[PDB]
Order: sequence, then C-alpha cells, then structure tokens
Amino acid sequence: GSSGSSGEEPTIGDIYNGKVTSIMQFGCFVQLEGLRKRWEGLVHISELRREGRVANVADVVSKGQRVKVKVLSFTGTKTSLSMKDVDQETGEDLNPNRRRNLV
Repeated sequence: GSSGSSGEEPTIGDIYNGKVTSIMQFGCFVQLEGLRKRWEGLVHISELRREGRVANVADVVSKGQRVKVKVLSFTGTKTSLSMKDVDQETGEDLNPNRRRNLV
C-alpha cells in the first residue's frame, strides 16, 4: 500500500543521538537512541578525528558517554555511524561535500 513515515529504521544522511557502550582498541560502539528498533553501530578509528594520526579511542570516547553520530549507510544487520562528521557540540552536519564509495 501507499504509506511511508519511516521510523523503525534509521535514515541515511540524517543525524541521530547515541552513546558509547564498548570502547574497542580500534573504534567504539555507539548505540542509537529514539528509534524503536534498537540499533547498535560501530565507529572506526577513522571516524573520530580528521585525516591524521590517532593514538587510541580510549581518550577519544568514554564508556557510557553520550555522543552525536550520523547514519552513513544501513543494510540488513549492518548500521554505520560517523562521529567526526557530526560536531560534538551542537550536532551540526560537518559534511559539506561527499561522494558514494561503492554500490
């Protein structure tokens, strides 16, 4: 039937609020809030700081700390999230330009 109002699943390009549940030596798992369907994504070490040299995620994020991330792409049981893209102040979109990677 003709009906949308998507909500259960996250929207690509949109920003959402989350929190770090597990800090991995590489990245950190951030759980999304609000959405009905509990979604848990992971933030690679490349999605923390700008093109440079990152020491460790430990200092980058804490356990049970509230953070703002953006829905990069959603596919089946795979939910991506970006932190550096979402300013950790007001949650503004720090992505003026971007191009797909693979289809």
